[PDB]
Amino acid sequence: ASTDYWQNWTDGGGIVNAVNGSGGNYSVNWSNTGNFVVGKGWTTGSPFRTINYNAGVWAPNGNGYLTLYGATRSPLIQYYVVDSWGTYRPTGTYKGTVKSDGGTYDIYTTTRYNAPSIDGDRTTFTQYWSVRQSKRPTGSNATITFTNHVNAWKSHGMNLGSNWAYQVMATEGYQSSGSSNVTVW
Repeated sequence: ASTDYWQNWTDGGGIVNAVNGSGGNYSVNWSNTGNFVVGKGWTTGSPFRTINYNAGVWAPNGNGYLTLYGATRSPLIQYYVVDSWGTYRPTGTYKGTVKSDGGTYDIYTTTRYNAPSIDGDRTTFTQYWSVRQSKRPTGSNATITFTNHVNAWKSHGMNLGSNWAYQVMATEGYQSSGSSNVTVW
């Protein structure tokens, strides 16, 4: 019943100094990055899991997100529950709203795609988002009741796969600097 997964990915831009701390704790310090994601969680996500965290440091300097992040497979769908951010509040195609864990979240979709073929053929992967309307306070224990997002998403036609991949409480950055320290359970 413990976290069992560590994600530390960068596109190779700038500096991402991620520390896989003991137990559920991690930290990141980053400088002049491209895109990166770091986080702790579980190798297999669940729609029933309540993700707990306590972010002792949330200090983006530019564009960064403090977000639940996971995927389901076949085809790959990414999802996010964004509790706090830096300069940029992530948005996309607006679907509606959900209230969870003391916050109100806007629901969006976005898309990405795999490298196009020689002929310009593309395969997409979609992202489901809940994004808090205002930044959540950090430094005390927080819950993300993921089922509430799963259910609201379903009501907007945003269905996840039965095939669960990683599920993490993440620090993500894009073209930015910052630091974070987060404990997950």
